[PDB]
Amino acid sequence: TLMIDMGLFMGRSFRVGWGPNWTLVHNGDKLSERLNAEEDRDMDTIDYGFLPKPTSAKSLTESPFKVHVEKLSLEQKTKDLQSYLLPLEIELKNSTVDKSGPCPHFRPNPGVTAIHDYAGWVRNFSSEAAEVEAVVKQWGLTWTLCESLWGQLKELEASLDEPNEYVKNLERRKAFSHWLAQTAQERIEEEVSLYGPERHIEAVFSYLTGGRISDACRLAQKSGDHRLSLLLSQMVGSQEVRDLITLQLVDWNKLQVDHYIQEERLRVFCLLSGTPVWRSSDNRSINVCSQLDWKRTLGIHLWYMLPPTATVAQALHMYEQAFQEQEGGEPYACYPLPPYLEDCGFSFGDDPSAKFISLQRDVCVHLLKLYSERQYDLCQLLDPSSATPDPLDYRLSWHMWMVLQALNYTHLSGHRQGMLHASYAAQLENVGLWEWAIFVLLHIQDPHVREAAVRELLNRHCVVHDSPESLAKENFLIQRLCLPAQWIHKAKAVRSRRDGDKHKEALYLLKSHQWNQCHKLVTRHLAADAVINENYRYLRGFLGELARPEHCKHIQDWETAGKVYLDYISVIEMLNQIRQDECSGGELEKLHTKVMSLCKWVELIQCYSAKGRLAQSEMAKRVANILRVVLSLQQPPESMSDSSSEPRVPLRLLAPHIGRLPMPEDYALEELRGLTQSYLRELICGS
Amino acid sequence: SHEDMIHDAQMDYYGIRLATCSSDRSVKIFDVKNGGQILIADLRGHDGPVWQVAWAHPMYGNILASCSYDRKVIIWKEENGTWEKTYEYTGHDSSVNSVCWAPHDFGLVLACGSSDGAISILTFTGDGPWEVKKISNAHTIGCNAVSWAPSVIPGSLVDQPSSQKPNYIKRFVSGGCDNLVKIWREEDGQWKEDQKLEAHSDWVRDVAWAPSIGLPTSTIASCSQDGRVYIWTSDDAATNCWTPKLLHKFNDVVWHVSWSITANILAVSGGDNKVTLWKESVDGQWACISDVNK
Amino acid sequence: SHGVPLPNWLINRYKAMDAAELLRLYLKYDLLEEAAELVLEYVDALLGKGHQYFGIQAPLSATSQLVWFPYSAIDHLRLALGENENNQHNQAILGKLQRKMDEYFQKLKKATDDYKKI
Amino acid sequence: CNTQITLLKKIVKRVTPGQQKFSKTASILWLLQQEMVTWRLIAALYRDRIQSALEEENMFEIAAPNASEKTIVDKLFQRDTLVRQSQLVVDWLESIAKDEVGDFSDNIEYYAKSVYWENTLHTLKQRSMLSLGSSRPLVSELDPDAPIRQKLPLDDLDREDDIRLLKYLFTLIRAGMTDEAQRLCKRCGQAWRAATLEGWKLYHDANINGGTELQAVEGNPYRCVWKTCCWRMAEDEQFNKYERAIYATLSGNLKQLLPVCESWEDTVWAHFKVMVDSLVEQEIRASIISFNEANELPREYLEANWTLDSVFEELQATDKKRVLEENREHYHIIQKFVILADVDGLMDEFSEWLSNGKNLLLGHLLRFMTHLLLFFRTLGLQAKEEVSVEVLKTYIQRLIN
Amino acid sequence: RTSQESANVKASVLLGSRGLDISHISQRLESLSAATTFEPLEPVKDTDIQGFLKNEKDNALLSAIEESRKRTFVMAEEYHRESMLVEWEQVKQRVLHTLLASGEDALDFTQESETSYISESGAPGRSSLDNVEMAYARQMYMYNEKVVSGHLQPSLVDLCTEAAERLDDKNVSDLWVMVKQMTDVPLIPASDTLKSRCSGQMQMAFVRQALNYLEQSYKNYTLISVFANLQQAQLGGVPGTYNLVRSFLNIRLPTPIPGLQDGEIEGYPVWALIYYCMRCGDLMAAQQVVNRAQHQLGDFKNCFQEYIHNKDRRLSPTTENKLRLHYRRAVRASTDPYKRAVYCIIGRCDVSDNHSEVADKTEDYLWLKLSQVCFEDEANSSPQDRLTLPQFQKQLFEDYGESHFAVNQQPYLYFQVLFLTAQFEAAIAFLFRLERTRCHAVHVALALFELKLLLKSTGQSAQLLSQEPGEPQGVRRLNFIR
Repeated sequence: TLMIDMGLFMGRSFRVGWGPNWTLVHNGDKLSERLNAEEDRDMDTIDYGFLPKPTSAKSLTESPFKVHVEKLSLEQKTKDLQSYLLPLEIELKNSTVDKSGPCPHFRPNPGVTAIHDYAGWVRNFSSEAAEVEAVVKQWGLTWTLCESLWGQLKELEASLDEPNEYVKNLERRKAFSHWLAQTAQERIEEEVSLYGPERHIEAVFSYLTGGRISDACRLAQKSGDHRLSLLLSQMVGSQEVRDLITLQLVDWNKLQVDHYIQEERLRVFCLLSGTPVWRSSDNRSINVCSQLDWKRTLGIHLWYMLPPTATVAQALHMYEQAFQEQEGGEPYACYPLPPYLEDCGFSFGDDPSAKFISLQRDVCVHLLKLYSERQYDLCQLLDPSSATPDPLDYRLSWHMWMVLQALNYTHLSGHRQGMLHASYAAQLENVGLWEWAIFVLLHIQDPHVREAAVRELLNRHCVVHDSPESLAKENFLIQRLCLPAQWIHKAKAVRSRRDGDKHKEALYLLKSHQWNQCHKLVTRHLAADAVINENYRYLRGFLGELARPEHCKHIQDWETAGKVYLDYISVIEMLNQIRQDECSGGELEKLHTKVMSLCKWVELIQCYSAKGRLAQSEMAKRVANILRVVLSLQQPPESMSDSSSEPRVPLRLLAPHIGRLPMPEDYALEELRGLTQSYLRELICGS
Repeated sequence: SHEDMIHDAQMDYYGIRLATCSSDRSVKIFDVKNGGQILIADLRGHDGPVWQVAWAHPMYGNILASCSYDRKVIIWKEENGTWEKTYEYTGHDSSVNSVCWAPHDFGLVLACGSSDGAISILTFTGDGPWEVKKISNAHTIGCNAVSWAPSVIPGSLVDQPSSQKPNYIKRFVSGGCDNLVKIWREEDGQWKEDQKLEAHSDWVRDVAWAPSIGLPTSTIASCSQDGRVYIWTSDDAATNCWTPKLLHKFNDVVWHVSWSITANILAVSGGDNKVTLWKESVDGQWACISDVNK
Repeated sequence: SHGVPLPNWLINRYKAMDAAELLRLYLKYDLLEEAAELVLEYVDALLGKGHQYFGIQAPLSATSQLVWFPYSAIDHLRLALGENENNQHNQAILGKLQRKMDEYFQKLKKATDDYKKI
Repeated sequence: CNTQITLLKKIVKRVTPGQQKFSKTASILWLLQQEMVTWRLIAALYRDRIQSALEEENMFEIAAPNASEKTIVDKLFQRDTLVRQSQLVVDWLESIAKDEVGDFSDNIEYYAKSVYWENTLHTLKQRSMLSLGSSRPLVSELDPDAPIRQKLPLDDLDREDDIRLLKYLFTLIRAGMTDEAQRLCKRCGQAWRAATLEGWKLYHDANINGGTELQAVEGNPYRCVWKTCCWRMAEDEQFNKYERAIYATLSGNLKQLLPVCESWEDTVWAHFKVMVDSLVEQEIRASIISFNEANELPREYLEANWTLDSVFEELQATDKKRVLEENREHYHIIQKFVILADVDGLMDEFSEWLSNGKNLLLGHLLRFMTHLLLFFRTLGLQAKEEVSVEVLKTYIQRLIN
Repeated sequence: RTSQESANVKASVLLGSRGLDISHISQRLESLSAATTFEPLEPVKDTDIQGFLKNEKDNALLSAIEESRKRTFVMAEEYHRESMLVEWEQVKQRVLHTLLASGEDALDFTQESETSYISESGAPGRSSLDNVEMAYARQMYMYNEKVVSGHLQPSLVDLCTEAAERLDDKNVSDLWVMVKQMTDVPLIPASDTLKSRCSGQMQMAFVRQALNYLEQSYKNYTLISVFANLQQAQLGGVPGTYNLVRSFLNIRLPTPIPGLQDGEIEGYPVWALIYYCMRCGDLMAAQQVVNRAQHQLGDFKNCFQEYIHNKDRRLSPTTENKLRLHYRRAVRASTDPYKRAVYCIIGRCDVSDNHSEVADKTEDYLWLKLSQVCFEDEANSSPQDRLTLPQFQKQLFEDYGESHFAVNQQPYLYFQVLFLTAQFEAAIAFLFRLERTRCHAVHVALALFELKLLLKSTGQSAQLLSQEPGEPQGVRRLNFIR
């Protein structure tokens, strides 16, 4: 359209908004205009599902107006449930249920099996379903790396472990080797199709990067490669082997033979000799780095740069100095990157400016820094998005820092910790798995911040409905979640106060026992409803439980109305039943005593509504009717009480109170006439 | 539908009714269900062009307020399926521009600023009076944008159990058209000067409180006409630790900032007919994670 | 719906009531020059002396740096001109009107400058 | 213990900001003031009990109007017990109030403005005074009811300095600080309002002696009907909080007294105020010979019965959670048992205290319950002995620590 | 009295509606503000003379009643004064009678506070320290490695600075920036700060480092402001003292307030340019500015250029005496704060100029103070600039308190003041009072000890802070071992 015009005014135009379920409402154009084809207008659900019901529809002559509303979706959806569910199914046992607060609070309960069940199941699923994702593989990677730095494997649980520092270092290194053995399986499977005896030196490089001497030798023999096979054993021989190679290659240098020998076997030779960078007579820098992983780099460093039986930390230290600046000189090793970033290129050293450009840092390398020195800023450990495309599933890493607290490390800023707690529970509320978002939240120590948050979850998630699925939902909420139904009744009660389901508001107000307000609302509505519709059962139970004296203690004016109408209904039912059988005077006398009394308090009935006074009038007419019936029938047709006596009427006490209320001339006529002949005898026999 | 393009439109707490306000002189309302929607109403009344409304918290129920050019704020409460005009205020010299509800923890009080240079804050008992808290010379020129105190945010409350209720001091923020931003706390029955901020040498347009759930700190995204977006942050105002950082240098007059209902990310209206979706990345920096072409 | 014009008394009453709504009444079925004198009267009342026929108060003011403007409708005008271009006279009218526009704006900036002297 | 109160005040105030280490000290100081007011309460209550026990054999009277109505008044004051202890507990609470007050006189030296609706003044002046007036509606009248009678607006600064002085005097009279009340009236020029203050104070004169000399000239004897008028004004509503509270008070009107009193002290206070009023007017009409229509009140108000049980029954039945939580507070339970002489309830409650142990019952709490039992005995009142010895042994455990 | 401006603005609006440029209207509104309305030679105005005269009559009657009520206010305020004289006479006799009769009119008193000592505790494994302290542990561990090896290692100041930034504690990193800057301006050790302060040459050199330090610090903040407004300052990081100065004027002072002395070069206030030149310390830019503004200054340009070349930062004593004689008698006050301050400092007289610089520019306040502070405390014919500097400092700290410039709740400001005024001991005890700052003060005091500083208190069971005679009174001697 037009946008050229400028000035001090204008703006005071478009904005945007957010809605629940993580959706966004916007006059702005949707996000699915790059997801599907042949699009529509006023699309207000993700994908498809916006129904053709009234909306913002205008013609095209001056430009019409619309609003799209979208719930952002990410990645692909096939069976994404289990990838989240299983880490949480294990965290179930890894957690605790403290009951402090108006619902239980969850405190951590990790140890050494915390990552033993997580990671093992990661593999278990990764084998049971061949449909896992490369990001799943990334998180298994992180699982294994954390396990190696702290967790305890089974190969040293079936073997006694020994406390000598050297034993610890070598055990940490042999576990690292078994790890690399697990890792490089698919790498070997990929480049094995790639290579052959034509590419046999490239296979040599791969086999050296693996330290996979066994199957390397097996290949060389199935191919009859005797000289190479003999070379293979020498790869990790004695230091004298490397003295041999140093002097031998100094000789070849004096011999210039390299010019006649391919640098291919020469890089094999560098690998054997522990020389990462060669400086020829021409000062030709023959470097060893190719196709590798930084994992493979430090593995080579272990096996070959120093004693292969050495520790973790110093080898890491040399590797880090190697791909960092040494004395202002060029890095010479590989700079760690997250997986989706080495997807976009990788480095082998040199030119620290090209490292300065962006080149984040692998999270695995940061873990070693925290495992090496205890005075590490740990800040390099964060954002699991380093080895994954996006930070969508913090499951592994989260479980990891819980295991770290079990290990007495990660003394990090709790604000960042709880912030990421919120991030992961946010992932949960994104996927819409609520019980899960809850308990994942529940492991944090800011109490009514937690309570407010969980109220947010309750409000978003609990909508009053009747369904067996919902019923199972509270089943879960109670059986191990053990969550006081106080909150659920609160939420479904305000839900009902929104929608207008009388049964449900009444039921859940009783269940949560908001005594005062439930009192006031029932008085406002429910009393008249039940009396006029004659459904005494429900509010009978209602007033019965309300009549308990403690309830009387927490509510003002319970005595004024509630137990009063309870008395009405109780008298009604008992007098009905006493005639449903043959009557006994031992309850008829109680009828007279309580009826003539409550006549005295019918006066104090205060109606602040037209319908309230209308129900009051209906009550008055009905009580007059039943009073006539009972005063007629209290002289039973076969067991008369008095012979013929016309007793003096208690109207001398009734009138000063009954005269305090108005009466509808419809039946006030007959009542007032009976009252006329009453006053006639009363005055002919007056004072 | 609406005769003029929409400034603001807000769904409920429950996702099942939408209010949509334009300067098209009236505001229309749909029920929301199944993906379908029926325009349940179009409320008239506003004798000035309309910009903004204000929903209230669910434990109160269903409450809406609205500003217009006519210096009138109209106040709407829903009954039996019918939203209707319940309280209305005027007395203002310039169009009432900013209205925003306070957290239900503080109650049912709306904040009402206009470019008058001064601002009132109006409480509804919910059945009773509209308590007036009017502050004059709130600006030497006028009020542009205002934000409340969100009621509960980390920083000292870890040791405060969930069973008890803490002291609720009232504070808030805003920025005006005197080239200044300011911060207010409530006491003695009135509001006095937390802070004066003079970094945008030009008028500030919109202000964004980071919903600092998980944050001990105090975080602001301030957007002005001058193209500078300041993240103002203080871990402690008593030690006076507010500092500016750049979020983005947009070359347009920088317009609007609004946090998600999920309280996760920020939407920023730019002079590009676009709304940039920024998220403070997990690490340390503000990354425009997406966009919506308006 | 039956193709019928409007009476003068209705015109005058409903003019003093509400303008831009009638403007897009014109938009509904091509009352172009009609909208044009509306615009003329809009800027004229901006200058003062005539707001009453719109039921407005604007004899010319000196206290507001900015007020409400229906420039949305003005660009709607230029858009409809682009739509039904055959009236070079009408677009010349538009141009002269834009000349009045920026005269308005130079007065506006002078007033803003004078206020900022305060 | 007041000197020690001051000692802890000095400590807590000498605490620098940002240290809740002495927040505990301040809280203990608070509990200290609570036990102090408990001292006041019990001491006065049982001195009145002693005076009653001394004077048991001559209660209650009868007479007919023969002289000035102050005869009615002082008869009524002397004759009944229940209203007497009600008066004493009220004196307690408002002695608390005035001790809180102190020198608010000298402190208002710096709250002062003496220009009536100054903003409306100056703006109507400029409307009359300038080329241009204002488009803003205002009263032409200074009347205290000029706006609402005229529905005309008033200025915010005017009305809000008003509300400020409303806090001042509202508090002053919730305390009844009447000298300061006329002080503030004659500060701010609401001599009209100070006049309005006088509609309830009765009338007398005794210049039946000597020369023409002042014995009493106080007010207008139209006061019974005038309170009835205020009663119906309350039924009319439409008030500011302050006027609403003060005159719903002057009427004892329960519903319109609900808004302002929310404290435990305020609600028990109001209980006493309402019941004392209803009683006092009952024997006003009883002593002054009449049974015909001279005032109107609702029937339930007329026929509501009054007792010290109703005090605490109301207090308990308060569905207000502030009062509800205050009710479970120990000092409140203690002092209300002081009023009730509920020895079985007190001994059982002490039993749950000691069941919880002695950590909740600090050494000074134990000493205080000890003095409790001490004055019981010096009154020849005996509590439950195993509970007593349990408390004392725990206390001596403290003492030896 | 909202009048005058509201009239004149719309008057100019109407006059422009009839024509003629703004200069004549400015003159007319000037004369409108001059004396009363309506000319003795009569207006002489433009169209709408009728509305002119209607509002003119209204304002004239306004003015008449203003004159009348102002005279009445003069008499009434005199009566106010005499009335309050009598009223206080009454109140005084009231107090006398109360005291004689054991009554009172109100009184108050309490007692002060004494030292209270608190600490923290540690924990092993799952420990009581922080990640902050663990990062610090790396730094001091590697540092102590070279310390014991006898090798030379970089300053612990920097060591813990790069230790700092990784936490994104940018304010603390900046605090290290100040600390390291003041270390970098070199400080000759004397084996205890008492020896340094007692050595008169050392205090002069310390003043030199302090002035260099504050100049560079202001230049750094100028750089921060310019880069933060880099778009407004119109550079791509482009260097150059002159364009930096011009851009910084474009931001901070493009337009001056009405009421300035001397015109502006192309729109820059000349005195503002000169002052910013001194404050950033760019002597070449100052020379460029003075060479461009030589015409506005005359021989004073040559005098200022000679002063610039004089690194004594003052001219000959005879010239100083003559110029201060001129200033005290004739030049004195004006409507140029910069001119007044320049004359005052060149004469090294008068401490009146303070202006308004609270809460973010009290550092410029301090620069003002130090620049006027002279090298001798002995009262010369200008005793207002010849004062016991330690007493001056202490009254600035405690007696001037901490709330006037609002440093009663800002950590860095008052602390840095104490440090630059060399009160390292009490400054460290100050840092000790905030929980999170103890480790930081530890690193700083260790750096001071490296520089061979710090005070000591005799005893082993004695408390932290002590005062001992022989050392000038008021400087608490911190028990280092405590």
